Amino acid sequence: MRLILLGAPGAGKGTQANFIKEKFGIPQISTGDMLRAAVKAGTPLGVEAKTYMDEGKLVPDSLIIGLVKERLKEADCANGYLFDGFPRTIAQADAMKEAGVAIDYVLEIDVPFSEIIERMSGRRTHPASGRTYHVKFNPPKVEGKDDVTGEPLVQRDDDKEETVKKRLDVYEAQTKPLITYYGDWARRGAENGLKAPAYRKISG
Repeated sequence: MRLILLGAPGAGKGTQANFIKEKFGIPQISTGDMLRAAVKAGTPLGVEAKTYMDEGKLVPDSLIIGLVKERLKEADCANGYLFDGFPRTIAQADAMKEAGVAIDYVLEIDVPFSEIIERMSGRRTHPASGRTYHVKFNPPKVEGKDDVTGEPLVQRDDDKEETVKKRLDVYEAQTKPLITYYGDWARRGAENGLKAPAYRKISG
């Protein structure tokens, strides 16, 4: 199993990642973890990456991909691997191809945006007790009040409908080019000696 896993924020990718990695005994690979491990281990690419990070600068694609190639050489990738939230751009996708990183499937977690927005933004809590409510699925008996105490209910700023929608929009514009990139390649055939990954919407 050699996988890219794509999922919108709030779509529950983290737990699905965990399910998939457990089932095939393949490691979850993300750029954050790769950078930190490489930096901590004083690897040559890690020291180089740190020169950018110390300065609040973008670590360049050339370097991330270099960390990827070393990462995939490790023992734990012998049965395969799961990219979580990488690639993010078509140039990264294309760098991975040109670097010879094999990918069998692009799996896109399938959970409609309206369900995500609905799920998160209707949430309310009573902070003193931790009691939760949902404006739709578990409404308080009196709007904006805790059933037990009568005290005010709150909504997290991160959960506000338009904050959530803005996160999905960004994800969407990041992800669509990646799906197109891989779909077009799969219709063209093998490149750099690699087959395009097969696209699956998994719901799943």
